[PDB]
Amino acid sequence: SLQFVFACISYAVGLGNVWRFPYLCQMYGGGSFLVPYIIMLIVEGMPLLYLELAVGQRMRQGSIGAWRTISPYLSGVGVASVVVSFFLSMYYNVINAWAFWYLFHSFQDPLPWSVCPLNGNHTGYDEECEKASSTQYFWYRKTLNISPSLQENGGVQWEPALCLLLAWLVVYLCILRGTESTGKVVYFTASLPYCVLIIYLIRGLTLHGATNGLMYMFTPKIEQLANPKAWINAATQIFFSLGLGFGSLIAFASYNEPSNNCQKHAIIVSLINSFTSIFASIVTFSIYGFKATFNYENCLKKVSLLLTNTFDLEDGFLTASNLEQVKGYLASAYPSKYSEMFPQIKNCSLESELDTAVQGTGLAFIVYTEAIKNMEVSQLWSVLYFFMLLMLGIGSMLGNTAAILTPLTDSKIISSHLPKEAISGLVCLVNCAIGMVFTMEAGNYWFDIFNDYAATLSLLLIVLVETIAVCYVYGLRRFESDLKAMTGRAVSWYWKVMWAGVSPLLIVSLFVFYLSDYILTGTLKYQAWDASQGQLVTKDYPAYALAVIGLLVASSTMCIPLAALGTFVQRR
Amino acid sequence: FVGWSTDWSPYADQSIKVRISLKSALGDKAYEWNDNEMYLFRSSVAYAMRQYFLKVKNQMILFGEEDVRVANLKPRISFNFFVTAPKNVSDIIPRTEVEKAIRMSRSRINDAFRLNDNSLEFLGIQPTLGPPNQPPVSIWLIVFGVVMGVIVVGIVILIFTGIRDRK
Ligand SMILES: *[C@@H]1O[C@H](CO)[C@@H](O[C@@H]2O[C@H](CO)[C@@H](O[C@@H]3O[C@H](CO[C@H]4O[C@H](CO[C@H]5O[C@H](CO)[C@@H](O)[C@H](O)[C@@H]5O)[C@@H](O)[C@H](O[C@H]5O[C@H](CO)[C@@H](O)[C@H](O)[C@@H]5O)[C@@H]4O)[C@@H](O)[C@H](O[C@H]4O[C@H](CO)[C@@H](O)[C@H](O)[C@@H]4O)[C@@H]3O)[C@H](O)[C@H]2NC(C)=O)[C@H](O)[C@H]1NC(C)=O
Ligand SMILES: *[C@@H]1O[C@H](CO)[C@@H](O)[C@H](O)[C@H]1NC(C)=O
Ligand SMILES: *[C@@H]1O[C@H](CO)[C@@H](O)[C@H](O)[C@H]1NC(C)=O
Ligand SMILES: *[C@H]1O[C@H](CO)[C@@H](O)[C@H](O)[C@H]1NC(C)=O
Repeated sequence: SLQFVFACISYAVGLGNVWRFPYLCQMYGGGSFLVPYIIMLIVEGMPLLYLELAVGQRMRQGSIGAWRTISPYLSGVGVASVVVSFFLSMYYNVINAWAFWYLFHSFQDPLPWSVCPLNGNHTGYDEECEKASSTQYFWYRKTLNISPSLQENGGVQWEPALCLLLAWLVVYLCILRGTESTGKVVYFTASLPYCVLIIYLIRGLTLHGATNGLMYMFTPKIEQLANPKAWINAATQIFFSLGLGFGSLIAFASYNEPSNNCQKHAIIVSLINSFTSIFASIVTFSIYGFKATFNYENCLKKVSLLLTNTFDLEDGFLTASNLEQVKGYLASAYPSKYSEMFPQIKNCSLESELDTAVQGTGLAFIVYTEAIKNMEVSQLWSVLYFFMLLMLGIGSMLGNTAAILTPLTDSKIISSHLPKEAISGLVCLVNCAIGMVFTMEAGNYWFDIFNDYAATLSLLLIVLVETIAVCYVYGLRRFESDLKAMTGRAVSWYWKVMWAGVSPLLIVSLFVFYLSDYILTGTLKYQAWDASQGQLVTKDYPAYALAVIGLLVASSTMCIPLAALGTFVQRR
Repeated sequence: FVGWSTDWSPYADQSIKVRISLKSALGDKAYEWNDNEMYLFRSSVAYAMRQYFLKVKNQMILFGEEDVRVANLKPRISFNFFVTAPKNVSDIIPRTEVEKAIRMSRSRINDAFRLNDNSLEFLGIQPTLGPPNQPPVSIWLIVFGVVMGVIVVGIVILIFTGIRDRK
C-alpha cells in the first residue's frame, strides 16, 4: 500500500539532501556541480545501494555480523562503519540546535533578521549590518558570533551550548519513546517537507529576479567543471544522503522478508532522494538568485545616487539601463571631476554577485530567512519551515544513533554490565560534551572542517572496501547464485558490471585526482568572515586544524586495516 | 593659489544646502519643481523659523518668503538657502538656530511636499530613526525554558516507566 511508499520517502528524504546539497551546489558553481551529481548517481548511487541492500537481505545479520561472516580479517570494517557514524553524531545534531535557535527567534513581530540594529546614535545602521545583509549579520554575529580568524577563539558561548543541550535532550527522549510508532509517524513526517518546499517554491517564483538563480544553477560552466573537488564532494554527498557506509541500510535490510524486492526499493529510494535534493536546490537557488538580483540593483542604485549627487543630474535622468553612457558623457565633459571619484565607483555585475552573494555552511538558513522576511505572515512560515527542518534533522539523528547503538546493543558483555537504557544516555552525554566545541566563537570553522572531511574520505574508503569484498572476496557468481535462490530473477549484467569494474575504478580515480590536486595546489584554505569588508575571505588553514582533520580522517580510514592486522596476528 | 572663485563668500558659512529628489520618492505622478514650488518651500522654511522663535525664545519675529534667500538652483533641485532678519538683510540668522528650527518642524516640511526624510536632505541635519523598543528580555529564553522543561518532564516519565517495566 501507500505505507511502503511513505516509509521509502522518509528513508530517502533527510536533513542531508535538504541542507548540505544547496551549500555544496553554490560552492561549486551550480550546474558544474549539478551535472556530476546526476552522473555520480546512476554510476555510484543505485548500484552500490542495491549491493548493500542485497547483502543485508542475504546475510540476515547486522553490519558487523555481516562483514565478519563475509571474512574474518575484514570484520573490522564494520567497526569503522560505527566510528564514522559516531563522528556524524559528533556534529550533525549541532545543525538541529541552530534550527532550535532560529525557531526560538520566530515569535516576534520585529524579526531579528528583518531590521538591522542601530549604530548607537539612533540615526543609521551598523556598518557590519549595512555592508552585509540583515540575515547575514544575524547569522554571523547574533547567532554564531564568529571570530574573523580560526587562530583566535573565545570561550564557549552559553546560548549555543544550551541549544545543543536541548537538541540532545530531545534526541534522547525520541530514542527512549519512539521505537515502533513510526508507522503512524510516517503518515505525517514524510509529506510535510514536500508541502513546505512547494510553498517556498511558489514564493520564490513570485519574487522579482528569480529566474536568474535558476539559470545560474542550471548553467554547466565548463571552466569550473574540470575541478576534481566538485566530483569528490558530489560523491561524498550522494553517499551520505543515501546512507552508504553508515551500515544502517544493511541493518534495515536484515529486518525485511527474504522474498522482499530489493532492486525496485533501491531504485525508488535513489531516484526519490535525487529528485528531492534537486527540488530543494531549485527552491534555494531561486531565493539565492533573488538575493543576488537585489544586491545588484542596490549596488546600481548606490552608484547612480553617488553620480547624481556629485554631478547634479536629474533624479530620474540616470537609470540602470543608461549608466555607462552617462559615465562616458561625464568623462568627456570634465575628466577632472570624474577622476576625483573614479575609484569610488564600484563595478558590480550579476555574475559576481551570483558567485559571492551568500556562501558558507549556513547558506540554507540565510537564504530561507531572507525568503521568510519577504512573506505576508513571516512568523507562520518561519515556524513551519524551521519545524520541518528540525523534524528532518531529528529523524536523521535518530537513524544515525540507532545505527551506532545497534552494535553496542548486540554487545552481550556491555548489556550484562549496564542497563540498556543508560547506554543511550551515556552516548548522548559524551556526544554533547564532544560537540560543545562547535559552540565557541570559532566553532563554526570546526563545524565546517567536520562537515568537509569527517565523511569525505571515510565513506569512499568504506564503500570501496565493501564493494571489493562483495565482488572478489566472496565471489560475484556465488553472490548472484545466492540472490537467485533467495528471490529469483538474478541480477542483470548491468549491476554485475557496475559492482565488478566500474564503481571501484571510479572511486579510485576520483581519490587519485583529489590527492594529486591537493599535492599540486598545497593551498587548502577556508572561508572566513570579514566584518570590515562584510564578506568572506579565503585564509590558509593552520597547522593544528590540518592535523586534527588528518587525524579524524585517519582514525576512520585505519580502523579497518588495524583490525585486519590484529586478526592476521591472531590467526598466526 | 592664483585666482579666485565666484562661489565663496563670508556668509556662505551660514548657508544650508537642500537636496530634493522628486522622482525617487514619488516615481510617477510627480510634480515639476517650478517657481511656485520654490515659493511654497520658502514659506515652509519661514513658518518653521517662526515656530522655533515662538516656541523656544519667546520672540515674535515676522519672517516671510522674502527672508529665506535662495541661490545656486540646479536641475537636481539642490540649492543653498539662508534665513536673514525680517527687514535687516545685512543680519543673518546663525546656522545653529536654523538647524534647530529645521529639526523642530521637519515633519511639516516633509508633509508639505509628500517627501519622507530621504528625498528631502538638508545636508547637515541628519534625522533620527527611533529606538527599537525591546520586550522585558526576549522570547527565545522563555520558549527555550518551556521546551526544555517539557522535555525533562517527558524524559523523567519515560525513565520511570522503563524502570517500572524492568522491575
Ligand atoms: C542689522 O544687523 C546688523 C548686524 O548684522 C546691525 O549692525 C550692528 O549694529 C551693532 C550695534 O550698533 C554694532 O555694534 C556696535 O559696534 C560699534 C563699533 O565699535 C566696536 O566694533 C566692534 C564690535 O565688536 C563687538 O563685539 C565683540 C565680540 O563680542 C566685542 O569684542 C567688542 O568689544 C564689541 O562689543 C569691535 O571689534 C570694536 O573693537 C574696538 O575695540 C578694540 C579693542 O578691544 C579695538 O582693537 C578696535 O579697533 C575697536 O576700536 C568696537 O568695540 C560700537 O561703537 C557700538 O557700541 C556702541 O553702541 C552700542 C549700542 O549700539 C552701545 O551699547 C555701546 O555702549 C556703544 O555706545 C556697538 O558695539 C555692530 O558692529 C553692527 N554690525 C554690522 C555688521 O553692521 C544693525 O544695527 C541691524 N539693523 C537693524 C535696523 O536692525
Ligand atoms: C554618532 O555620534 C558620534 C559622536 O561622537 C559621531 O562621532 C559619529 O560619527 C555619529 N555617527 C554617524 C554615523 O555619524
Ligand atoms: C572597475 O573598472 C575600471 C575600468 O578598468 C577599473 O579601472 C577599476 O579598477 C574597476 N574597479 C573599481 C572598483 O572601480
Ligand atoms: C529621533 O531622535 C531625536 C533625538 O534623539 C528625537 O527628537 C526625534 O523625535 C526622534 N525621531 C523619531 C523617533 O522618529
